[PDB]
Amino acid sequence: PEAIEVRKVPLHSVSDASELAKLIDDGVLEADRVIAVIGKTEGNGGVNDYTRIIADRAFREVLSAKGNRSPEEVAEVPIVWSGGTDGVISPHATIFATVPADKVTKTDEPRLTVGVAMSEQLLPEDIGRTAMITKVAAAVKDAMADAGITDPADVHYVQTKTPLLTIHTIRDAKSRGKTVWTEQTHESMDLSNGGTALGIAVALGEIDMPTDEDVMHSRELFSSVASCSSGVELDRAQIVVVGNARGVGGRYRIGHSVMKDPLDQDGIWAAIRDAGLELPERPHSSDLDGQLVNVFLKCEASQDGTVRGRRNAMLDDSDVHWHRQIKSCVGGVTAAVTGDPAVFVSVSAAHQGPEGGGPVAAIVDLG
Amino acid sequence: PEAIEVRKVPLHSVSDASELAKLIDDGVLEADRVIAVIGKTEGNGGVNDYTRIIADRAFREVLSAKGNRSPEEVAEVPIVWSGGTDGVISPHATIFATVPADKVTKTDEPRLTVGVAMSEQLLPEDIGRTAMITKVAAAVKDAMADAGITDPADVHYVQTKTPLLTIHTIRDAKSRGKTVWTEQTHESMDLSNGGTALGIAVALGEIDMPTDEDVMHSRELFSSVASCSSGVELDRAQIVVVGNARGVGGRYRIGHSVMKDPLDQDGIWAAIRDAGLELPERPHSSDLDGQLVNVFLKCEASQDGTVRGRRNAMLDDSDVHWHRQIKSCVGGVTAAVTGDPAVFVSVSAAHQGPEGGGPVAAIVDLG
Amino acid sequence: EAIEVRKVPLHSVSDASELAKLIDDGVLEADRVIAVIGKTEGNGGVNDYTRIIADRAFREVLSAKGNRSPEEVAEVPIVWSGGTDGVISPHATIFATVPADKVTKTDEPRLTVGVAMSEQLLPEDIGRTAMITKVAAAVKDAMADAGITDPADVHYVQTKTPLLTIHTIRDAKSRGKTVWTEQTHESMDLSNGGTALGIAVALGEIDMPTDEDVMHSRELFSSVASCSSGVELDRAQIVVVGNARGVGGRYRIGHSVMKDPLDQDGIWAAIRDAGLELPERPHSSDLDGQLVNVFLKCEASQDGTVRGRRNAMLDDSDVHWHRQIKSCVGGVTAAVTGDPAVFVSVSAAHQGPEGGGPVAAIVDLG
Amino acid sequence: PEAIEVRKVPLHSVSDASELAKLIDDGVLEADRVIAVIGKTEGNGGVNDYTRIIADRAFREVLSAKGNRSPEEVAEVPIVWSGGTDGVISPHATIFATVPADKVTKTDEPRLTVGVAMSEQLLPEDIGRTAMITKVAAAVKDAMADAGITDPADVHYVQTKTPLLTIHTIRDAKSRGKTVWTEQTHESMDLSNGGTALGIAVALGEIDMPTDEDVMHSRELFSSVASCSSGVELDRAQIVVVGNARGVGGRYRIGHSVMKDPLDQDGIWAAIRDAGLELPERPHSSDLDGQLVNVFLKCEASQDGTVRGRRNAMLDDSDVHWHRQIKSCVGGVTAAVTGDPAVFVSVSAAHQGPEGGGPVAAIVDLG
Ligand SMILES: NC(=O)CN(CC(=O)O)CC(=O)O
Ligand SMILES: NC(=O)CN(CC(=O)O)CC(=O)O
Ligand SMILES: [Cl-]
Ligand SMILES: [Cl-]
Ligand SMILES: [Cl-]
Ligand SMILES: [Cl-]
Ligand code: NA
Ligand code: NA
Ligand code: NA
Ligand code: NA
Repeated sequence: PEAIEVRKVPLHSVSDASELAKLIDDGVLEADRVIAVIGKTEGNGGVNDYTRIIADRAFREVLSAKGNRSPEEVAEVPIVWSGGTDGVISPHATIFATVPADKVTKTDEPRLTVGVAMSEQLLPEDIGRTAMITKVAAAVKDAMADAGITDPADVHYVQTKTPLLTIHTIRDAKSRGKTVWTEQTHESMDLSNGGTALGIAVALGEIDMPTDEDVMHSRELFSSVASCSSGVELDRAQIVVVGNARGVGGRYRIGHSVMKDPLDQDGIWAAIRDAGLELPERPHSSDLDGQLVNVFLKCEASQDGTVRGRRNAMLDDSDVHWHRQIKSCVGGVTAAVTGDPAVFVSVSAAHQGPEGGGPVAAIVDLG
Repeated sequence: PEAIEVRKVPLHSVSDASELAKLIDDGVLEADRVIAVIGKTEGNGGVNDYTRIIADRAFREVLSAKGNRSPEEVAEVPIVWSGGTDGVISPHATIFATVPADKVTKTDEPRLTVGVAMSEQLLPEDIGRTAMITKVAAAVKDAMADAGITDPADVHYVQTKTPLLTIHTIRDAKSRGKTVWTEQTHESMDLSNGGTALGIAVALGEIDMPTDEDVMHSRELFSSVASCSSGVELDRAQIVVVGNARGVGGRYRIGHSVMKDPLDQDGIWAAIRDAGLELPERPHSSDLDGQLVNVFLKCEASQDGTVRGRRNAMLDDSDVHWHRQIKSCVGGVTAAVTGDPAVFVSVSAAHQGPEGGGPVAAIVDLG
Repeated sequence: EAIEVRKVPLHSVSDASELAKLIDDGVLEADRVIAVIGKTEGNGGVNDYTRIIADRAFREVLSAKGNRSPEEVAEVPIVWSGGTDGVISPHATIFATVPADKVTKTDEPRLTVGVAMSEQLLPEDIGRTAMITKVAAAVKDAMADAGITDPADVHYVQTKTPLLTIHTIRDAKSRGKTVWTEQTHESMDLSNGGTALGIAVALGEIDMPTDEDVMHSRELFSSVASCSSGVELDRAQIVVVGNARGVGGRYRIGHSVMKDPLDQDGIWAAIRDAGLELPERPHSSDLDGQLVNVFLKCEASQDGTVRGRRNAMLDDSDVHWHRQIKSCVGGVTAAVTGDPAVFVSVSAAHQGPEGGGPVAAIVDLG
Repeated sequence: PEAIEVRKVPLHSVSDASELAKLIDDGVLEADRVIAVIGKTEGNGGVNDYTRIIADRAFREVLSAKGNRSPEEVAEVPIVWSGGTDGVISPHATIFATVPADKVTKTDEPRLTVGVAMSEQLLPEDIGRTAMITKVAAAVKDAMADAGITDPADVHYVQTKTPLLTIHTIRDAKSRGKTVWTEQTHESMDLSNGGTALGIAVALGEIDMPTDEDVMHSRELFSSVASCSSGVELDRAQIVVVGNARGVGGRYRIGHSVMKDPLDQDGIWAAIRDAGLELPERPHSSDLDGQLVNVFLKCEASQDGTVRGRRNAMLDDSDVHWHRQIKSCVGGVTAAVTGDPAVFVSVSAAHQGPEGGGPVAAIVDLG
């Protein structure tokens, strides 16, 4: 594994990658050393969200223009866009790049490492079933090794992008005598993320191998580091593993915890603590002093329709889906911790953290 | 002035007032002494929000059934319903009732006092112009006297409910050859709140009497205690003035501060401090120990489209209006402070606190 | 019993004044009102509370102006289909019985109405055989109440059944029961679908289906079922409408099918079957006041196309296809009738063929 | 004037231009002879609709790839994307290309002619004011001359694409000490179309030059052929003038009429008649027999909130804006006439036909 440089840049428009271009010009990182991008785009966050492909193309063109890598090489860089920036959430991209050896001093302290992998092809009949779980788990171990990590406890954040079900793939499944878990395009999104999350939890040894009946139903089964996204651009699981390794060097370190509910700011502080920042007992955003790069977390409205004993009407709201409602709410909860509205807040959290909450990972600048 | 009993009760459904009925049966307060209700309803929060009148009638029926007051006496109790409970916000009602002097300890420490008034009828052509401002100012001054307050500095929170513009009233406006400030019903909600806020600010002597040119344009002109809501429940300004008075007694006290932006949790803590709660200097929701009755605050998306230097896309979002996005966001920010999703968070804050923020008032149980 | 049918506008969410005016003008008697079917201007989904507001305004007129007790009025089936996207005008169709001394009873087929309330439908019943069997029994009850023995004489069955809410899902699980789904919005389609199969069983259009058929076997459907769901009553509100000879009256009902959202000919066919003699290519101006209302279902097809052209309704996370296709068919329908007050209802599982729905028409013949 | 070839092709996805590529390969038309595109995209149709630029880029790249025209020449081809395909409306593009004289039959019958222009740059302070009106009028006169039309009566359809107001452009306006007609981005859509429509009406001599106070208020002033759309694709007015000329030849002819209200199917049939299709009285979609290329029309919710005496609640609906409601409704009304869900139905028709309705143009294949 290599030492990693991590930069979070704003998007000034749906098609803006100029801040990545500026980092390259200022020599903060090298175009060809960019190995992964994880960001938030200002689309609706649902099925018909096309701000993800716009941002995807704007960034790959900067990488192709400013580096010696060929456009075919750039296309292999995993870029994950979580649509939907309700409320104060600021569209942004977190850039992961390798550092040249002559810029790193390797320490025995744990420092940030990144691994990437692509699973075997996921067919429409795999989605949400043990076939998806097993294929994802193998890819997660692959990306884990690529990061130079052997201990699952050193994995703090796993970001994925998996296929959805469409009319075309559903027809494809049935034209070979296969079945699909569901035919609702919106619901397959939660299904794809859920099955992928269980895969992550298996590879990392957080749970025992579950059954087909567990997916979307056994919500006590979950991963504490899984952040799963789905879409249509790819028929494979794209895996990005972010963790720590000793003896690699670098300035950044990752840690994680869990949010037990949408208001659990202490869970976020716990992730920042676990990432290696020493903070006061009751910390405030002003205590961070520039040292928080970003946080990455999931959230969801709980099955019981309550938070801390108080009823809300999210699950009954046919006007604005609870996906967008809870995203905005936790966006404010999270940005109030970090002091920076540029936060990675993502919805659809089946088997991703405890029911009604989600995992939270934090990357900090330690030097 | 009279001692006030303040209770915050949940709404278990759109038409539920059972928790108010139970307070009356348990002798916590008397039906005939309820002088104002301020609550959050689970409607959409815009023009076609009819959960406001459903809750309005369900509560007025408990007051009429369980008290000796006539139904037209009850109809003059100002009941303000702020629709829209996006995110975790829990539908609830804050009930204000008078206590007989024989039951409160008349410390000369400042304790809660409440004043009520109804403006003249506000016609659709009045909305957003000097006619609305002058009518509201008169009602605010009357409600201030009704609270037994002479010094405007003792007013911490002015909650209003004013008519907005609908097709019907716009049609009514034109049926007399009269004009309306705007015919976009959704934006007339911001207009009605703004004109009412300026009314409050003049009555309290925070600003000089403004002109028609200033409404919605001179955003440096604002009140520091105005919380203005608009709706379809009544064609007059329902005024509730809440402040403190010495020598009145009671167990509750109000204070206020300002939120500089949607993430300004410290502004909320400042209001709770100003209300008279001793708190640690890095406070947490667990420090409140049941002593926070509720907080009442306004919020809005800033005109420059940024929070703390970070761009957001609220003002360009044609899918989910920024009213609902920022409400959900600030609901989470606020509920994380109080630890109680039952918070009064209201949107559209023209001339209500500084641009991009709003006032925040807090009522605490001191004993 | 001869039936009087009146369609009245709602001037606001809580307005029942036009029903009060019909009673005052002697057009019909409060206690003879036996069913109401209407459109309310709510969102048409789960959190639509304009249905109970209109429910309250109308029931208060009925018992205020009649000798019926508020407990009897509560037994009058009132069906509110929320969502009036586009030009659709909020309205109520009132069905009342006529006193014998005002009726000229003819052997020509004339309108008859039957009503029933099913057994209690619990959240675990929704979408399963328990819902199907309880609805079927109530439909047969309402059918007998209409004085109809032949199912072919039934042209229109309008229902209102509970959907699933967070409250009812909680109650189901607080008794150790399961629910077909926990997505409240999609439980609307489930409740309509299970109720439609119930209607289809009672009328002998299909054999009794299985739990696995609900929402999946879309070749199974009723040709007269119009099923709506909401949060107004925890039972199936049944209204059976058909024709009977020798009863008298001046209204007659007929029906046909809309094969897709644009099938205006299907609507004209229903008006024809109701007994209006119309030109080959009819226009709204040909109706000459004789169309009381039409009642129809619509839905977005699973294959995402209408007449070979793809649309993006099923992928739209911003505005649900329920509201999109309702507005679209509202325009298609109002263009036929010339009257934006049309009963257009969305979510048509097992209600007509896939991608379409039934359409019933009531006409004034004299 | 050149003879025109008109083809309507479906969009199989947001970024699909393959059907245009197929027309070029099959020799139906020449890449470099494509002079205008008018289409419907499956975005939300409001401010944050980015399916317009996605389709814009996909089409210009086919034009640049398959022709000898330079990319900056292609950029001057007016391509108008009307977002929002609510209901059955099918995403599609109508392609207008010139035909070499040697491929058409010279007839003295009126046949289709097309003219194009780009206006002077329109800044955010221009939108909705006399500056926009005068700039658009000049461009329309240029596009009319480019079509070889001298008599305004020969113009049947003027399609435009103009900038609307966003936070960015509003911030740009204020960063130079300028004002904007409004700061409600969603409302500026109606403003941009309205000001452009008055421009068209001036150039065509349908009205006298209006004042700033007339825009959005004097709805008796309107053009009978203007179809104005706004978005974020270009900061200038893209003008397409479509009419008929004698002695030019070609297969296609255009005509127009007016829709008085959303249900006025006869208005649509009248346009098809005027375009030169001999159809039966009481026509049906089955009478068209493949000869209707497309229809292009405007629609809007009337100011008085009624259609044919019946109240609707479109204008009070804060959940789904009346733009999307009436678009879906008229989409069904229109597609039922044509039998083809691929129809150009456009919303927001200020000064475009009479209030509550809009113009409707039809292009037919006559041979
Ligand atoms: N990719 C997903 O599963 C859910 N995504 C959907 C999207 O990005 O449009 C929303 C999110 O990540 O918060
Ligand atoms: N008319 C407009 O300005 C916007 N358009 C949609 C768009 O292109 O943004 C609405 C329509 O054409 O129906
Ligand atoms: Cl190296
Ligand atoms: Cl350590
Ligand atoms: Cl009798
Ligand atoms: Cl051909
Ligand atoms: Na979770
Ligand atoms: Na403010
Ligand atoms: Na159907
Ligand atoms: Na118009």
